[PDB]
Amino acid sequence: EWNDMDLRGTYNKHKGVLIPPRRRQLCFSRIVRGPANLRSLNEFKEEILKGAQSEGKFLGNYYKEHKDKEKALEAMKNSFYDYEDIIKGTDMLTNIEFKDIKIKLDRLLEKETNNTKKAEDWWKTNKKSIWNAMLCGYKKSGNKIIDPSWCTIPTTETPPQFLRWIKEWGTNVCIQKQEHKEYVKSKCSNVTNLGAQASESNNCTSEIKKYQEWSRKRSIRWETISKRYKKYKRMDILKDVKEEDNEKEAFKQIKEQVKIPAELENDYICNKYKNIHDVTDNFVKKSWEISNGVLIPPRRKNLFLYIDPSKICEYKKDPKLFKDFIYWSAFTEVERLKKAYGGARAKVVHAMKYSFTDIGSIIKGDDMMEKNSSDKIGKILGDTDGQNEKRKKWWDMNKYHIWESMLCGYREAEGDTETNENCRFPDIESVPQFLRWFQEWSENFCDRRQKLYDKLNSECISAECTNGSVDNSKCTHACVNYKNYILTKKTEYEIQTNKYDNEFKNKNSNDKDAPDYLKEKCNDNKCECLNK
Repeated sequence: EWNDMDLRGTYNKHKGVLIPPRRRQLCFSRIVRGPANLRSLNEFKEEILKGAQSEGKFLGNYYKEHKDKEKALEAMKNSFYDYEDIIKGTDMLTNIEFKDIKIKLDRLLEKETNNTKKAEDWWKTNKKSIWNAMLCGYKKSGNKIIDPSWCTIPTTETPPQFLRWIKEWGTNVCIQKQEHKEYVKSKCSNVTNLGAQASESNNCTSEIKKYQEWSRKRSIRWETISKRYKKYKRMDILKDVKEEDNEKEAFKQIKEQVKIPAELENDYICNKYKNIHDVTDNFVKKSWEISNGVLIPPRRKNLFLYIDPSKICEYKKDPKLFKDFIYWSAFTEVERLKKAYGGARAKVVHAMKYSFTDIGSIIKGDDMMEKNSSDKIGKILGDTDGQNEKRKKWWDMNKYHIWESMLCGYREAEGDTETNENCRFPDIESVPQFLRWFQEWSENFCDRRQKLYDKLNSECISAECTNGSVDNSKCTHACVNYKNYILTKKTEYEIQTNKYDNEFKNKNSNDKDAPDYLKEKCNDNKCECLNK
């Protein structure tokens, strides 16, 4: 069982270090001490080799318990990586006098004040010695890396000091968390299939509650583990005076798979942007021109997608680079989309939200306004009209990565601005595909609608007109905006009339009526300007 309280009491130094659940049971063959006064130099070298020899015998039988290859390799690397840190470190650990007494005996026996450094060579006199001993035996006893007429793994280079402990700590938490995720997926996997009642779900609900309490205990001490970790990175000691998930909430909270039966009754993430290091046309303030009666989408007319036919063969030869190139295409947006819009928070945030939904629509493979892009996509993948779950989830993870990338850039721009915008993605962007059609149509109505009444004050209604022809023209040329808005309303009526022709009323005409669809779609009085 988890001996956290017992470990804290026995350790007595108040550092929240908890061993994994598997690191409490071992073959009870080690004795506190063997011979009392039988002391000889080379013999106790063999004794620590015997310890290494003992380290060759627990994991030999323990390997058969976890027959999984990935789990076996993880456990074996952890076993042969943890123990060498204490012996190789030659520093203070959670041990009373075991290394201290032997080092005392070493400096007392060999020579005075001139053998400690050579004692370090003792480790390199025996760290490689243990590896060569196992090479003599056959490979049947222990599976290794498959080689021609040979089965061994390459020697692992010793990590630098202060880096080994975090690697041992890091691999420990990952294995435990993946084991418990495997347990939570194994238990209560299917609930909606004849399990809507609370009878059979009780055990898995209790398991989820226990796991949540686990995460609550694990969240608190990690910062304390980070607390001593931050204070132990002292550099330049000689001084005058001593001195995939989104955030941590994913770790504390449970995975969304339990959300179905859950119905009510320091900056390393941004550094990847550095790792992805290594065009403007002014299409937002342009003058709208009528051409063939079809409005040109400003968001889609200047799509940043240029496919080079010279590297089509590399799409079949080395796709793996091109995938990163696809990520580099996202990098184009993080060097193009952010700078183009402006500085106003709300308009810019809705701007790139609409840009991302438009590019996702373009890469949904359902709209066929472009021929070359559709043909190239069919050649590369041969997708279907709308049956692309993998492509949809791919766009979803690109959207999540681009949103996480935008957060660091906007946050880094200012130093004291308040984060009014939500760090995570609101559910409003998760609306269905005809809902995002409705969003695109609705976003162009009440903005300039509200702007229209603002222009009334700026007009010259106070000044009067008399004597036939007007005396001023600057206050009368602005009246063409009403006719332009009427033309926009007419083209929106034409497009919506065309919208009915898409389905043709074969089946599933509409989820609900449009008069209530427009008003109930908004949340907490958000449709005030929409057809008011």
